[PDB]
Amino acid sequence: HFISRRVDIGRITLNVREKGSGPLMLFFHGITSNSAVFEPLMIRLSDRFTTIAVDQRGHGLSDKPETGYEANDYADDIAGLIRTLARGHAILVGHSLGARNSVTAAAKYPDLVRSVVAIDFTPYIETEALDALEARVNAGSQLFEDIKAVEAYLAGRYPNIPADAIRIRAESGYQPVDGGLRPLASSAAMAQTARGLRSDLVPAYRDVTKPVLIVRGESSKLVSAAALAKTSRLRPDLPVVVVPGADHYVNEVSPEITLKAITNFIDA
Amino acid sequence: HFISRRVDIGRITLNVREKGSGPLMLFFHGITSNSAVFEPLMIRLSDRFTTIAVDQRGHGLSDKPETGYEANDYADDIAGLIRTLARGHAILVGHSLGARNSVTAAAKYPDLVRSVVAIDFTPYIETEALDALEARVNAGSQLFEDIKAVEAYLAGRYPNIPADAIRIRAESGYQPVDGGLRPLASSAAMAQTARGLRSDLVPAYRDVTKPVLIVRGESSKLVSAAALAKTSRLRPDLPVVVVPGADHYVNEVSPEITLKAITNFIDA
Ligand SMILES: [Cl-]
Ligand SMILES: [Cl-]
Repeated sequence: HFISRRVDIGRITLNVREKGSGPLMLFFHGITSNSAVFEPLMIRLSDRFTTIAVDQRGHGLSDKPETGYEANDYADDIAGLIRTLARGHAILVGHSLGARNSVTAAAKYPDLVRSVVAIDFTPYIETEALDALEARVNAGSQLFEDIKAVEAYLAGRYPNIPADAIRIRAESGYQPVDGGLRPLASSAAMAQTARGLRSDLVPAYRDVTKPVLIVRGESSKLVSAAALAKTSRLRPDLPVVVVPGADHYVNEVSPEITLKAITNFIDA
Repeated sequence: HFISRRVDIGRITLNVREKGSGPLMLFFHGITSNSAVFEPLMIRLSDRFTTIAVDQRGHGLSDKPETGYEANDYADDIAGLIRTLARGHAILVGHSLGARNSVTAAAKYPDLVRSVVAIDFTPYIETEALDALEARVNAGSQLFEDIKAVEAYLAGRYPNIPADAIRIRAESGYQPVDGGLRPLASSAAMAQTARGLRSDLVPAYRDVTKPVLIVRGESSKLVSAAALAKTSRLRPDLPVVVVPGADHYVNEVSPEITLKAITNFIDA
């Protein structure tokens, strides 16, 4: 149902998945992931919005520059893409890396973005949590024998993610290479992106003038309850949603509640 | 520049304050209060919304029937007001009694209401808290020498409410009588309304299908943090806003954060 195409936005070329019609709504995945993880959620909003998932730089079928993996880099990519699509301001739905990127974009390009749904990535994340993300970020950079081996690997790295979601990641983020399957994501891009995630995100949340819904997973190991509390104290006006039973991977682990939270937000 | 008028909705006649143009946005006050407390907030949304604050049954300059002060009665009034106004579904922004009435209405009349901003009134409010409220409301029915005495009394009863807001309550809630001033609100209505606020509100929050923004004051004595925590597990999808340095009287104590929270919600 979704058509894939690489879009030249000038500064770089990105791969995207499109479907539906109506106001623009862009989806941005987390580190090492890719645009496909959002198809289940998009089909649900396609009749009312033009849903487009974006493989961000260094990931999926998008360009993989030698460098430039900081917040600003990803943020400028978003502005470029919104301008290139020229379909009006966009609602940004981002998960982790995507969430950090969307809020940075919204704060720097007020006019290009209508609102943001920041799923599991706020300022104040503790060093230990980022140490963990950084240590296993390229644990996937290896040669898998077949798709079965990819799923085994994924199911083990993301124990709470549903088999269906595991299969989607397995089929979309790994391609047949000499001798087996390998990640589409560039290892150098990941390493640089991971340490870029340590930068101060306070200015971005403090200065964003557009609506931002903060979504946290109850048992998320990336965004702690203490981190969300400080964020809310920084911006008490930003609506908050805490998803029960969900860890860092909110949209994949709790698809229904995630959907309802988004529709409650944009339809109000 | 507000225009006040008594609107006959059939089942009863209510007084309302109107200003601005655009999508309909209705405001509902707390028990013993009246529509005037919202003027400062409405002034801020008049430019793009047709803002209308309502003196609910038994309050202000509205009809004060002898009986009928349960949630259903207050909720059916809201339905009639939206039908009589004939201007499309309305956004419901209610405080305490008003919030309780608004969610109730949303659950019962989904097509008449676009969304709801429920300020400080969730289910699970503990008994002792409802007892204290009831005690204060009934003790409010007394004679005051003059407006100065009224202002002193209200200030002592609501220590955190800013003087300008206290004055508004003093100038709008009373009537000249022999001996000085007395509340406009019907005492019988208040007693009955206070009692009705004890009814189970889980049903309404559980079945409401339209967007609802839950707003709590960090130090509210009516809506405890536990009550909010329980409300969020009942409906984890409903966005939440907790206002630091604000008690039960959120919109009057923290007007800026309140306005901002409202716009982040409806403009998403
Ligand atoms: Cl990430
Ligand atoms: Cl009340």
